[PDB]
Amino acid sequence: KVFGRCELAAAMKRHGLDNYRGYSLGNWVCAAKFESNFNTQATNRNTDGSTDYGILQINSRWWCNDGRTPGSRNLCNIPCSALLSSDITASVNCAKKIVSDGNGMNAWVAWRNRCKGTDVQAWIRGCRL
Ligand SMILES: [Cl-]
Ligand SMILES: [Cl-]
Ligand code: NA
Ligand code: NA
Repeated sequence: KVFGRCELAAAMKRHGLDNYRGYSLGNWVCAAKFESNFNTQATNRNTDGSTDYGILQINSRWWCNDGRTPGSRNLCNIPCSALLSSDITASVNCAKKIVSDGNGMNAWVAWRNRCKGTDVQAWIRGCRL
Protein backbone atom coordinates (compact mmCIF):
# COMPACT_ATOMS: atom_id res chain seq x y z
CA LYS A 1 0.00 0.00 0.00
CA VAL A 2 1.14 3.52 -0.84
CA PHE A 3 -0.19 5.85 1.85
CA GLY A 4 -1.30 9.40 1.52
CA ARG A 5 0.44 11.90 3.74
CA CYS A 6 -2.51 12.63 6.05
CA GLU A 7 -3.71 9.02 5.92
CA LEU A 8 -0.37 7.85 7.29
CA ALA A 9 -0.24 10.61 9.90
CA ALA A 10 -3.64 9.49 11.20
CA ALA A 11 -2.60 5.82 11.26
CA MET A 12 0.62 6.61 13.13
CA LYS A 13 -1.26 8.76 15.66
CA ARG A 14 -3.73 5.96 16.40
CA HIS A 15 -0.81 3.58 16.99
CA GLY A 16 0.72 5.88 19.64
CA LEU A 17 3.65 7.46 17.77
CA ASP A 18 2.78 11.17 18.27
CA ASN A 19 5.36 12.45 20.77
CA TYR A 20 6.63 8.90 21.42
CA ARG A 21 9.95 9.38 23.25
CA GLY A 22 9.49 13.08 22.53
CA TYR A 23 9.30 12.92 18.71
CA SER A 24 6.31 14.79 17.32
CA LEU A 25 4.21 13.19 14.61
CA GLY A 26 5.81 15.25 11.84
CA ASN A 27 9.16 13.55 12.50
CA TRP A 28 7.73 10.09 11.85
CA VAL A 29 5.92 11.19 8.67
CA CYS A 30 9.05 12.90 7.33
CA ALA A 31 11.13 9.79 8.00
CA ALA A 32 8.62 7.53 6.22
CA LYS A 33 8.56 9.86 3.20
CA PHE A 34 12.30 9.73 2.61
CA GLU A 35 12.83 6.13 3.70
CA SER A 36 10.07 4.52 1.62
CA ASN A 37 8.06 7.22 -0.22
CA PHE A 38 5.13 6.01 1.93
CA ASN A 39 5.20 2.52 0.29
CA THR A 40 4.82 -0.40 2.71
CA GLN A 41 6.36 -2.83 0.16
CA ALA A 42 9.71 -1.00 -0.15
CA THR A 43 12.88 -3.11 0.19
CA ASN A 44 16.51 -2.14 -0.27
CA ARG A 45 19.64 -4.27 0.01
CA ASN A 46 22.68 -3.01 1.93
CA THR A 47 26.37 -3.53 1.17
CA ASP A 48 26.86 -5.80 4.18
CA GLY A 49 24.21 -8.26 2.90
CA SER A 50 21.39 -7.08 5.14
CA THR A 51 18.10 -5.73 3.77
CA ASP A 52 15.82 -2.87 4.87
CA TYR A 53 12.05 -3.51 4.94
CA GLY A 54 8.83 -1.54 4.85
CA ILE A 55 7.63 1.97 5.42
CA LEU A 56 10.39 2.71 7.96
CA GLN A 57 13.12 0.59 6.29
CA ILE A 58 13.90 -1.59 9.31
CA ASN A 59 17.11 -3.59 8.87
CA SER A 60 17.52 -7.39 9.03
CA ARG A 61 20.93 -7.33 10.69
CA TRP A 62 19.38 -6.33 14.05
CA TRP A 63 15.59 -6.19 14.05
CA CYS A 64 13.88 -8.91 11.97
CA ASN A 65 14.56 -12.33 10.47
CA ASP A 66 14.65 -12.79 6.68
CA GLY A 67 16.50 -16.12 6.61
CA ARG A 68 19.44 -14.75 4.62
CA THR A 69 21.37 -12.40 6.97
CA PRO A 70 23.95 -14.60 8.73
CA GLY A 71 24.76 -13.76 12.32
CA SER A 72 21.84 -11.38 12.59
CA ARG A 73 19.70 -10.68 15.59
CA ASN A 74 15.92 -10.64 15.49
CA LEU A 75 15.30 -8.14 18.26
CA CYS A 76 11.70 -7.36 17.24
CA ASN A 77 11.00 -11.12 17.04
CA ILE A 78 9.22 -10.99 13.68
CA PRO A 79 9.79 -12.16 10.10
CA CYS A 80 10.88 -9.20 8.00
CA SER A 81 8.01 -9.89 5.58
CA ALA A 82 5.53 -8.88 8.28
CA LEU A 83 6.96 -5.34 7.92
CA LEU A 84 5.65 -5.08 4.36
CA SER A 85 1.95 -5.43 5.23
CA SER A 86 -0.66 -2.76 4.49
CA ASP A 87 -1.30 -2.88 8.27
CA ILE A 88 1.53 -0.84 9.82
CA THR A 89 1.15 -2.29 13.32
CA ALA A 90 4.26 -4.46 13.20
CA SER A 91 6.44 -1.68 11.75
CA VAL A 92 5.25 0.75 14.41
CA ASN A 93 5.78 -1.65 17.32
CA CYS A 94 9.30 -2.43 16.12
CA ALA A 95 10.09 1.26 15.50
CA LYS A 96 9.16 1.93 19.12
CA LYS A 97 11.85 -0.54 20.24
CA ILE A 98 14.43 1.00 17.91
CA VAL A 99 13.84 4.61 18.95
CA SER A 100 14.18 3.59 22.61
CA ASP A 101 17.59 1.90 22.18
CA GLY A 102 19.65 4.99 23.02
CA ASN A 103 20.16 6.90 19.76
CA GLY A 104 16.63 8.19 19.25
CA MET A 105 15.63 8.78 15.64
CA ASN A 106 19.28 9.12 14.55
CA ALA A 107 18.99 5.36 13.87
CA TRP A 108 17.24 6.39 10.61
CA VAL A 109 19.87 7.93 8.33
CA ALA A 110 17.32 9.73 6.17
CA TRP A 111 15.73 11.32 9.24
CA ARG A 112 19.10 12.62 10.37
CA ASN A 113 20.02 13.94 6.94
CA ARG A 114 16.67 15.22 5.65
CA CYS A 115 14.29 15.83 8.59
CA LYS A 116 16.32 16.69 11.69
CA GLY A 117 16.47 20.44 12.20
CA THR A 118 13.79 21.23 9.59
CA ASP A 119 10.19 22.36 9.97
CA VAL A 120 8.74 18.87 10.38
CA GLN A 121 5.29 20.12 11.40
CA ALA A 122 4.81 20.96 7.72
CA TRP A 123 4.39 17.22 7.08
CA ILE A 124 1.10 17.16 9.03
CA ARG A 125 -0.16 20.64 8.07
CA GLY A 126 -3.72 20.58 6.75
CA CYS A 127 -4.50 17.08 8.02
CA ARG A 128 -7.61 16.32 10.05
CA LEU A 129 -6.13 14.81 13.22
CL1 LIG B 1 5.04 17.69 14.23
CL1 LIG C 1 20.31 10.40 3.54
NA1 NA D 1 -4.02 11.43 2.61
NA1 NA E 1 18.08 -10.79 11.47
